[PDB]
Amino acid sequence: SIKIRDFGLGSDLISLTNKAGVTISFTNLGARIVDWQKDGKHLILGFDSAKEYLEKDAYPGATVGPTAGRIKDGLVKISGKDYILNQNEGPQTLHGGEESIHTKLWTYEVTDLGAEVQVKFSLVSNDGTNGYPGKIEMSVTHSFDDDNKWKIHYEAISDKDTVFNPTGHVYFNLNGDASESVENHGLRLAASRFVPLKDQTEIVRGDIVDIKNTDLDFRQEKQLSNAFNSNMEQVQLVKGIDHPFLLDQLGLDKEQARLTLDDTSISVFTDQPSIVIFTANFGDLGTLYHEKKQVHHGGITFECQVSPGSEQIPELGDISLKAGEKYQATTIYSLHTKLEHHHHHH
Amino acid sequence: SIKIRDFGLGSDLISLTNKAGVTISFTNLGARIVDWQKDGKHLILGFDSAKEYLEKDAYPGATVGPTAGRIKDGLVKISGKDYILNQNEGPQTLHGGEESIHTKLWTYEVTDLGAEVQVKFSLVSNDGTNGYPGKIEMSVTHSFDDDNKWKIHYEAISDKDTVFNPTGHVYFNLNGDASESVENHGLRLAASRFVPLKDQTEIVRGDIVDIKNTDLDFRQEKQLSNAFNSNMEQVQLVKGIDHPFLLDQLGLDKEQARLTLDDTSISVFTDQPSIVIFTANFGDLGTLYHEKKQVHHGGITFECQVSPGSEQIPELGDISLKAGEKYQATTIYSLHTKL
Ligand SMILES: C[C@H]1O[C@H](O)[C@H](O)[C@@H](O)[C@H]1O
Ligand SMILES: C[C@H]1O[C@H](O)[C@H](O)[C@@H](O)[C@H]1O
Ligand code: NA
Repeated sequence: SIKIRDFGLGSDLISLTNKAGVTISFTNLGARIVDWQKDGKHLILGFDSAKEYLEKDAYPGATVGPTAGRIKDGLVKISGKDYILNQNEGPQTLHGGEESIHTKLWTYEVTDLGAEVQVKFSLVSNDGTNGYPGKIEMSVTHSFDDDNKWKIHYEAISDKDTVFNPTGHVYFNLNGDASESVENHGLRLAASRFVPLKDQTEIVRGDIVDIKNTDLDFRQEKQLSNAFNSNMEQVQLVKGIDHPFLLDQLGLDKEQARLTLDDTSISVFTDQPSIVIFTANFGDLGTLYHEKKQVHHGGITFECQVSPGSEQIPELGDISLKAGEKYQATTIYSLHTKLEHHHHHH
Repeated sequence: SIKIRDFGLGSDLISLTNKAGVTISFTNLGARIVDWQKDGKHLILGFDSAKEYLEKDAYPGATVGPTAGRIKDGLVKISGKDYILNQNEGPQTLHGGEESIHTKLWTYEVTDLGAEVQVKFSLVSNDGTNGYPGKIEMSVTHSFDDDNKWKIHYEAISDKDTVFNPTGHVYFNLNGDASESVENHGLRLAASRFVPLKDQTEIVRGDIVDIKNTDLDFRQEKQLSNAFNSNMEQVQLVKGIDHPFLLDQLGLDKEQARLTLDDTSISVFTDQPSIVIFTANFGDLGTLYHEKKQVHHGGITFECQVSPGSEQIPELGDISLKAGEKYQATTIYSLHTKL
């Protein structure tokens, strides 16, 4: 079943329920996921109206770009030319600049396929918007099926050589309450290396470090508290995790990550090379989610994309997009029950 | 009463009916007027869904900008510096460039004041969008009241010196049917001069011309067919009217123009210095409105703004917007029915 209603300020809320009774909902403001529930419990963080996003925090669950992450000094090199993008975090360009795509109302069309329902959102980034050559015709399709898979498919074409590396910014919290830390969740992540940050500004340090056998090694499932309690420099720097992890094996076919709490697991699949994980290191900010004050570590993202810092570490990849060339990315979050035995106490 | 409904592609249709039973409707797609009707008759041109505007013609009823009109070679000088804007009509920048603000979904808020209802649309034009310095935070408030007055109030603030001169692009047709020419309407217009066009590219010619006592003099009510059957080179050039008229007296209290058909009249009020009038000179294009094929001259606009061409004829005015300055503009369309 598909239901639509106004969500505030002119945005709409699109709610889908699959054959299993799982419901998930999106909004065209930022081509964003708003909620995902199983048996009455929220699996992610979200607000109850469009205004909350604009007033409290506009990133949760949004589509961010054109480039996700921080670009040191807003500087990119496109076809031998240097371009300076909007700088909204000190001299850095963070998540595409100020008032980026996550803040716009995208147009959308819903396609009902029976076992799968697709919500395709569209937006055009005009040439020069925030410094980015364009125009860029973008589209994000969010779909949910009877197998409990929520898939995100990105597509884009530019009139000019530009850069493109968007991501989905959902925050999960299997406690179903923002005021509860995700330290009690188990995390499995197929990555042997990470990208350290230079300092508090969060630009990349310049090197790639192996994390096997450290507190950031999650190849084998472990509680998130292990990282949070860590005194490793990088953890202390950000007060949790806020880094890109380099996937060891690429391919949409492999389970790159798995987040579990009791009988519920979320599996992550993607065709991208890294996953930036940020664990809501907000301290005492206490943003209210459904009237609950969010706690430090009250959520975790899995931003699949090309790792930020490629400007400094070419080995990370190349996010350039040639004129006329079609960009595509696919990321999938799948819900499972009793995938494994996870019985712990904090 | 207020009624909000889905208009397609995620856009909304907001309809307002006043004490008089008159209905006016808008959509957030392009902060635009979609319909305006009395006793079941359409007063303006409009489509039935968002899709139509995108596939047929995105201008009707829209808020166009940041700069309305044509800019020669897409070139503007800002703080002594040359800036090239998006060129979407040959080398000109027309109505702000491609995929401009008329094609975007604006956010909005409705405010019910009882005798008056306001719909405030907002949008941010990022710095650099289509070549324009910014960011520009814009708001367009469309309001309707029990006196049958449809008002448009614009406001904007820019982070950087830029240019700004938007307009409302509603097309009127008192016939209530696009397949019928507006040649039968009578027009009055308080303007003694106009801005001639250079040629078919529609860029300005360079001069300002007195129209007193010509086929374009409407200081005294006259029927459109007059102008339409004129042999004035400028009329022949565009096959109708597609020109900026300079208002003789500025100020919002003065009725600047009046469009009449029988018992029904539309008065125009504005704080802008000029009115661009375009008589839907589409030839055989035949765009479909409500299933009716549009005819050449099947509509007329009253685009109030600073006249286009100021880049070549400074006397016309200056559309610059300095950083931090608040831009404001107001245009009113008032409906009257003779009893
Ligand atoms: C909003 C968040 O988005 C990402 O996860 C960044 O890496 C974090 O530092 C923060 O900017
Ligand atoms: C869409 C129309 O908008 C204005 O009225 C212009 O002057 C006309 O030439 C046409 O471009
Ligand atoms: Na809606």
